[PDB]
Amino acid sequence: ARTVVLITGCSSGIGLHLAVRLASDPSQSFKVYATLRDLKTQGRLWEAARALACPPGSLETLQLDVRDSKSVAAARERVTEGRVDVLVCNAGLGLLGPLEALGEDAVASVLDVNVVGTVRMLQAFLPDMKRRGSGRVLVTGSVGGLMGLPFNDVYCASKFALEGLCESLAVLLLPFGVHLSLIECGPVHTAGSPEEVLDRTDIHTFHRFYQYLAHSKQVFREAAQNPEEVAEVFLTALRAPKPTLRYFTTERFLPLLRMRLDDPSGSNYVTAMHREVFG
Amino acid sequence: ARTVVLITGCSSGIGLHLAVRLASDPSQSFKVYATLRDLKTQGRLWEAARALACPPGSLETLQLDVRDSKSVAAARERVTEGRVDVLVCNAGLGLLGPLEALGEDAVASVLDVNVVGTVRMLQAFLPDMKRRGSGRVLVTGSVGGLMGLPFNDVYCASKFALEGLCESLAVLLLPFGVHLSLIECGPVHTGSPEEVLDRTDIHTFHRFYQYLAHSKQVFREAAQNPEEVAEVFLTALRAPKPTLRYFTTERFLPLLRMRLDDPSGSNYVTAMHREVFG
Repeated sequence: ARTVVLITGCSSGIGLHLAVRLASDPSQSFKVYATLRDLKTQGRLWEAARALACPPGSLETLQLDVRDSKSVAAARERVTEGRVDVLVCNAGLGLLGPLEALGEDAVASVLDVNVVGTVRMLQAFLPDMKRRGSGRVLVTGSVGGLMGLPFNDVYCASKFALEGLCESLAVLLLPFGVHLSLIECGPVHTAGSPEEVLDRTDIHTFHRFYQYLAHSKQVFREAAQNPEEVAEVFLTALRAPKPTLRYFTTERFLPLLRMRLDDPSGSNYVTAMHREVFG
Repeated sequence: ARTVVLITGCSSGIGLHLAVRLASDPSQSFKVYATLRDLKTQGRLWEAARALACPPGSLETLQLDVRDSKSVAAARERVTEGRVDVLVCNAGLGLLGPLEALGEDAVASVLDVNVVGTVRMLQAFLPDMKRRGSGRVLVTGSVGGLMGLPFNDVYCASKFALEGLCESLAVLLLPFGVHLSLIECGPVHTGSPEEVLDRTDIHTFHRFYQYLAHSKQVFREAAQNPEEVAEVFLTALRAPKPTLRYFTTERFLPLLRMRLDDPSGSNYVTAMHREVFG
């Protein structure tokens, strides 16, 4: 029997490369259901699958809207095997800019996808795992879920939310034999405008926004990992006989994380992060 | 010139007691706009204010529903002084139960109130503070925003989210002269079995009973008076160099340390499972 894996958000980046990595593994032990919001974006996926010689029946695509629990329920029912051994919740959205420049619609959508979308997935798939006494849930995390990042207030909110969600569930799921883990990524190199931002906020906040964006570019140049490397961490977690709640894909944000975790008042972190970003 | 304070969720609990504490302060330095979702619930607030002899004009009430940016905007227009010196984001919702037993609208509602509610408030009042170069934001946090609690999966997600929102903002607001702090509270003193059993498995149902039993006992041991919590808001409010996080109690600090000492989460999960379920 193959290990049946369902992965959300497979049109690009981590989900794309994880799907083809598992499907093309020399062992032939994985059957991957790769989900996508829009079927028209599936070409990159199929090209990658072809180039990696994924064997027949190792990779299937499904349409999946994580905002719609009927779409989630229909994806569950397409799993012909009647189980999911590994669930990877990876579909997510970013939102970058001054808080007072963000549309309420955009805030609500980022929450609905990143947080409520993950809830919907766990609601649909955890019951069969709990009754079976087995199953693995892997959640794409971020360094932005571990520490606050300026101009990513709502993004960090959504990723911090997953930390809380997963940790709460993990406490309960321990004796069920169902294992949940976050994969904490730093910057990843994958494949609204500045004018509206400036129109919705003060000229000085915009300058702070520019400075943040310049620091972030430099962080990416020093530290960006690719999706192939991140995929290997998902593999490590899914193979571990006794997985931990968090895996770190990189060691590079650990000095900052220590500053945060060694001063619960948050004073050391806020000053240090302010210095890191704005000099 | 008085310190102008606007507080959300003042019909009871922390918001009520903080409003009356500031309004009745012997210094008389606070002008308090206490806001409530429905003004028809304002009785206990005003009865408390009268029992503490809050002077005329120390306290006003406004209707403010944090779920609606039109209501937030209209409340902002009522602040006659044309500034808020202290914004207290306090209105919040709980949600308790098996994840798979929770309705989608309840989940959406907790996030909308606890997270987007605070976003709405900050969007309305932060711009004037940033361009004045002064202002204090105080936000009601929870031990549930600092560590995951079983059967509070969505509640904890919403309080963790607040932590991330506020921390991100604090980093940016540092040079603008605007200071943001979270007030981390323990529990505060302020569906049928068959229906829950229908929506989950027998083993989860049993763990839920156990968590409810343990929680009853933590509450007797540890629940705080809202007066104490309000007093910690005032401590933070008057701090010369305010920090990001204040704790209202020492009780949960051992569990928190154990969480912070092991980033892998292995120590916390096992320890919290033992605390709750034996």
